[PDB]
Amino acid sequence: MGQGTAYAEVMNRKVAALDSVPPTEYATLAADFSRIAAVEGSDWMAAYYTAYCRIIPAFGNPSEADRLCEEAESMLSKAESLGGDLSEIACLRSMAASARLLVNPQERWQTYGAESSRQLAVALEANPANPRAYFLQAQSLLYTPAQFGGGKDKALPFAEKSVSCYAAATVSPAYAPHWGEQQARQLLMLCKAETQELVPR
Repeated sequence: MGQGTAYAEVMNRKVAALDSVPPTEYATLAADFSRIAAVEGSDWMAAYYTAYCRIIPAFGNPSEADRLCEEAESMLSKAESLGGDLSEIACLRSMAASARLLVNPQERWQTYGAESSRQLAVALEANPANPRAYFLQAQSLLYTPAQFGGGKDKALPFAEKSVSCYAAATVSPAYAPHWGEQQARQLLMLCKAETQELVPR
């Protein structure tokens, strides 16, 4: 159709659809991102979305979540090899550990949760202002038993960080990840819990 297809143009259309389309069809789009990555003129961004697309439905697919994470994780590693943002891929990386965990979350959570936390620590280290890194930590603290020092209260400042960051940030160039923005805002409300606040009169 178009005379030429730019890398940014191709991803921009795919990302826009990716946001709107159900996570079920993510597998379909993931293949396209992989196809884009196969192209020599591709960035770590292609690898990022390839892993992302596979990882998101993984949470809803305990049947082979661990196995499907292998390709996504490898793709994340490829992005790392290219020289892409460590924090962003680390965020996906931790989710991959979490997704495979859901198969035995009451059993192996001790190990995978720790692995995810380590990966998240990497995300915070790589980008200390990363909204997604704080978001993932916020829920991690939420799901962390009190004996490990977790709790909703711990998650509160992290929820604030992610939300504050989105407000002060922009999504550029265009096909940059739009996900996590809505969730972080909701997460803070969830983190507070109750939220009766009778308001002034």
